[PDB]
Amino acid sequence: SHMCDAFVGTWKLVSSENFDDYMKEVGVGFATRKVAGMAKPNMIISVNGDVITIKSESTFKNTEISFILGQEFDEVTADDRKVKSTITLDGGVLVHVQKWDGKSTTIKRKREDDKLVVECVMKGVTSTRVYERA
Ligand SMILES: O=C1C(O)=C(O)CN1Cc1ccc(Cl)cc1
Repeated sequence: SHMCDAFVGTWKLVSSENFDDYMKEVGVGFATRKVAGMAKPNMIISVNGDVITIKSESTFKNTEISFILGQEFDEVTADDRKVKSTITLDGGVLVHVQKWDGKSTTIKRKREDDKLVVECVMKGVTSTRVYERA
Protein backbone atom coordinates (compact mmCIF):
# COMPACT_ATOMS: atom_id res chain seq x y z
CA SER A 1 0.00 0.00 0.00
CA HIS A 2 2.97 2.32 -0.78
CA MET A 3 3.56 2.94 2.73
CA CYS A 4 6.95 4.25 3.06
CA ASP A 5 7.84 4.13 -0.68
CA ALA A 6 10.15 7.14 -0.67
CA PHE A 7 12.13 5.59 2.26
CA VAL A 8 12.81 2.22 0.58
CA GLY A 9 16.33 1.65 -0.60
CA THR A 10 19.95 1.65 0.47
CA TRP A 11 21.25 4.83 2.07
CA LYS A 12 24.79 5.81 3.12
CA LEU A 13 25.70 8.22 5.94
CA VAL A 14 27.26 11.40 4.58
CA SER A 15 27.22 13.86 7.51
CA SER A 16 26.67 13.89 11.24
CA GLU A 17 26.32 16.68 13.72
CA ASN A 18 26.23 16.54 17.52
CA PHE A 19 26.14 12.75 17.62
CA ASP A 20 28.69 12.37 20.41
CA ASP A 21 26.64 14.73 22.62
CA TYR A 22 23.43 12.81 21.77
CA MET A 23 25.14 9.54 22.70
CA LYS A 24 26.39 11.11 25.99
CA GLU A 25 22.87 12.20 26.82
CA VAL A 26 21.60 8.68 26.14
CA GLY A 27 24.24 7.23 28.49
CA VAL A 28 26.63 5.63 25.98
CA GLY A 29 30.09 5.09 27.44
CA PHE A 30 33.34 6.51 26.14
CA ALA A 31 34.71 3.60 24.08
CA THR A 32 31.39 2.86 22.40
CA ARG A 33 30.93 6.53 21.59
CA LYS A 34 34.32 6.73 19.94
CA VAL A 35 33.88 3.60 17.79
CA ALA A 36 30.21 4.28 17.01
CA GLY A 37 30.96 7.88 16.11
CA MET A 38 33.51 6.77 13.52
CA ALA A 39 31.06 4.47 11.73
CA LYS A 40 29.66 5.32 8.28
CA PRO A 41 26.65 3.04 8.24
CA ASN A 42 24.43 2.02 5.40
CA MET A 43 20.74 2.06 6.27
CA ILE A 44 18.69 -0.44 4.21
CA ILE A 45 14.95 0.04 4.32
CA SER A 46 12.45 -2.38 2.80
CA VAL A 47 8.72 -3.11 3.04
CA ASN A 48 6.88 -6.41 2.61
CA GLY A 49 3.15 -6.05 3.22
CA ASP A 50 2.70 -4.30 6.56
CA VAL A 51 6.17 -5.19 7.75
CA ILE A 52 8.95 -2.59 7.51
CA THR A 53 12.55 -3.68 7.93
CA ILE A 54 15.38 -1.25 8.71
CA LYS A 55 18.89 -2.66 8.67
CA SER A 56 22.00 -0.67 9.65
CA GLU A 57 25.32 -2.09 8.49
CA SER A 58 28.65 -0.67 9.57
CA THR A 59 32.05 -1.60 10.72
CA PHE A 60 30.82 -1.00 14.29
CA LYS A 61 27.67 -3.05 14.38
CA ASN A 62 25.06 -4.58 12.16
CA THR A 63 21.50 -4.09 13.43
CA GLU A 64 18.13 -5.14 12.02
CA ILE A 65 14.57 -4.24 13.12
CA SER A 66 11.29 -5.38 11.58
CA PHE A 67 8.03 -3.91 12.74
CA ILE A 68 4.47 -2.90 11.98
CA LEU A 69 3.56 0.73 12.44
CA GLY A 70 2.04 1.49 15.83
CA GLN A 71 2.91 -1.97 17.24
CA GLU A 72 5.49 -2.01 20.05
CA PHE A 73 8.47 -4.32 19.79
CA ASP A 74 11.72 -5.29 21.49
CA GLU A 75 14.90 -3.77 20.21
CA VAL A 76 18.58 -4.21 21.21
CA THR A 77 20.26 -1.01 20.08
CA ALA A 78 23.77 -0.73 18.62
CA ASP A 79 25.01 0.45 22.03
CA ASP A 80 23.35 -2.61 23.71
CA ARG A 81 20.38 -0.97 25.37
CA LYS A 82 17.33 -3.20 25.69
CA VAL A 83 14.50 -0.97 24.71
CA LYS A 84 10.80 -1.08 23.94
CA SER A 85 10.20 0.66 20.60
CA THR A 86 7.20 1.97 18.73
CA ILE A 87 7.43 3.41 15.22
CA THR A 88 4.65 5.42 13.63
CA LEU A 89 4.19 7.67 10.59
CA ASP A 90 3.29 11.23 11.45
CA GLY A 91 2.78 13.48 8.55
CA GLY A 92 5.12 11.51 6.34
CA VAL A 93 7.87 11.26 9.02
CA LEU A 94 8.85 7.94 10.58
CA VAL A 95 8.84 8.56 14.35
CA HIS A 96 10.72 5.92 16.39
CA VAL A 97 10.37 6.13 20.20
CA GLN A 98 12.62 3.97 22.41
CA LYS A 99 11.83 3.47 26.10
CA TRP A 100 14.17 1.92 28.71
CA ASP A 101 14.86 2.41 32.40
CA GLY A 102 12.33 5.25 32.67
CA LYS A 103 14.14 7.12 29.87
CA SER A 104 12.98 7.89 26.32
CA THR A 105 14.58 8.94 23.05
CA THR A 106 13.03 9.70 19.70
CA ILE A 107 14.55 9.14 16.25
CA LYS A 108 12.79 10.81 13.31
CA ARG A 109 13.51 9.79 9.71
CA LYS A 110 12.32 12.09 6.93
CA ARG A 111 12.88 12.42 3.19
CA GLU A 112 14.13 15.89 2.22
CA ASP A 113 15.21 16.45 -1.36
CA ASP A 114 17.37 13.45 -2.31
CA LYS A 115 18.39 12.76 1.30
CA LEU A 116 17.06 10.85 4.17
CA VAL A 117 17.54 12.98 7.30
CA VAL A 118 17.73 11.31 10.74
CA GLU A 119 17.12 13.46 13.85
CA CYS A 120 17.94 11.83 17.17
CA VAL A 121 16.67 13.64 20.30
CA MET A 122 17.43 12.88 23.95
CA LYS A 123 16.00 15.59 26.31
CA GLY A 124 17.34 18.93 24.99
CA VAL A 125 20.05 17.36 22.76
CA THR A 126 19.53 16.78 19.04
CA SER A 127 21.80 15.11 16.51
CA THR A 128 21.23 15.38 12.79
CA ARG A 129 22.54 12.62 10.51
CA VAL A 130 22.18 12.89 6.73
CA TYR A 131 22.05 9.90 4.41
CA GLU A 132 22.18 9.82 0.59
CA ARG A 133 21.31 7.01 -1.79
CA ALA A 134 24.04 4.45 -2.06
O1 LIG B 1 19.06 4.64 14.23
C1 LIG B 1 19.95 5.55 13.96
C2 LIG B 1 20.20 5.96 12.57
O2 LIG B 1 19.53 5.61 11.34
C3 LIG B 1 21.36 6.94 12.89
O3 LIG B 1 21.96 7.57 12.05
C4 LIG B 1 21.67 7.09 14.38
N1 LIG B 1 20.70 6.12 15.00
C5 LIG B 1 20.64 5.94 16.45
C6 LIG B 1 21.83 5.30 17.06
C7 LIG B 1 22.04 5.43 18.46
C8 LIG B 1 23.16 4.84 19.18
C9 LIG B 1 24.18 4.21 18.45
CL1 LIG B 1 25.59 3.55 19.21
C10 LIG B 1 23.99 4.13 17.08
C11 LIG B 1 22.84 4.66 16.36
